[PDB]
Amino acid sequence: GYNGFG
Amino acid sequence: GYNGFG
Amino acid sequence: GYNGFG
Amino acid sequence: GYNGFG
Amino acid sequence: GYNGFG
Amino acid sequence: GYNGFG
Amino acid sequence: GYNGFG
Amino acid sequence: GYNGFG
Amino acid sequence: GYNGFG
Amino acid sequence: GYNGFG
Repeated sequence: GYNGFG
Repeated sequence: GYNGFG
Repeated sequence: GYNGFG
Repeated sequence: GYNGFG
Repeated sequence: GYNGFG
Repeated sequence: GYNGFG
Repeated sequence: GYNGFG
Repeated sequence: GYNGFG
Repeated sequence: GYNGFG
Repeated sequence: GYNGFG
């Protein structure tokens, strides 16, 4: 998955 | 999935 | 500013 | 996965 | 500023 | 995986 | 500024 | 994996 | 500034 | 500045 921050 | 922040 | 990707 | 920060 | 990728 | 920081 | 990649 | 810091 | 890659 | 790679 992708998180811009976390 | 995708989260701009998290 | 903030961009989750850009 | 990808995290911009972590 | 902040970019998760760029 | 990838973390910009960790 | 901060870029997770660049 | 890859960590920009650790 | 900070870049996880560059 | 800081670059994880360059």
